[PDB]
Formats: sequence, C-alpha cells, structure tokens
Amino acid sequence: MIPPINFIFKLLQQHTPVSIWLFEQTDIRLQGQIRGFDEFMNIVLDDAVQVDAKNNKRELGRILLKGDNITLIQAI
RNA sequence: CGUCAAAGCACUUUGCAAAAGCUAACGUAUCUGUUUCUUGCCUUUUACCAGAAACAGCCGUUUGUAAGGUGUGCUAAUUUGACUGUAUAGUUUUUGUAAUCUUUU
Repeated sequence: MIPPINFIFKLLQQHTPVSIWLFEQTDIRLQGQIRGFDEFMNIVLDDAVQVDAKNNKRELGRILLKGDNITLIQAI
C-alpha cells in the first residue's frame, strides 16, 4: 500500500505539475512544481500560478504555503 | 514521586472493651480438671489405662479505645488518609476559518 507522505515524496523526484486547493475557499486554487516540504505539510512550490473559476491565470513565482490551509493535492 | 486534609511523632506502661457475621489455623503451639457414659488393671477410695459427648480452667495471640511514661520536635519532624495527578501555540478538543453583509417570515 501507499502512505501519504511517501506519495508526496514521489512528486518531488518526478517534478510533476500539481494543483493545490484551499481550505475554506473554492473560488481559488493554485499550481506549480514541488521542490520540498516538511513534517507539518508546508510546501515550497516553484512556478506557482493562481487560478480561479473564471480561469484567471495569474503568475506568482516561487512561494511557500502553510499546511493548515491545504485540502487536495492532485497530480497533473 | 506529586498535590490536599488530618494529626505532634517514634518507642513504651497500665486500664477498659471486644475477637466464625459467607466453612475456618484468634495459637502452623498444646496441658490439667469437673460431669455423664462406655471399656481396661483391680478390690482400700484416692492415684491411674484409653475412647466418647457436655462443660470448664490455665499458658499465650490480635484489634480498638482511654490515660500515662522515655527520646525527640511543639520558629519542626513523622505518621495517616484522600485525590477526575503531568506542561502540547504546527491536522481529532484550551492560542480560533474568523470577520462581515443581505434577503425571507
């Protein structure tokens, strides 16, 4: 079987593009490649992009998120 | 170990009460006597032989309680009880996703 942090470890090596959803905000989402992370589920995204229901793709740069705000992490 | 409560504390002397509550050594010990019966050895009764049942004494044991004694402390020490006793800002409770607005009855 596949534990959750070992699954995220694969997303670092493969450098796969991953879109991230927020806690109490469906209107907003994010994108980017995963460089690194930690035990508390904080993430360092590279070439991250802010997306909406309108599809308003707005660029950001290399950012960091708090683990308290995530909900879904999905491949491609 | 920690908290709280009570109390002097440890050691000791007497007094006074108790000690099958659901089959169990108040004493991992153990002796004498009385009465009533049964058998022994016997004729003087006592003194005795060795079984029973029913009562008694004696040598001891434990507990609670009361007053004391010695040594120590009453600017402390010790005992005794009681307790829902631990420390976590990063995902399942105590360091917040909250804040704010509007319509309906």
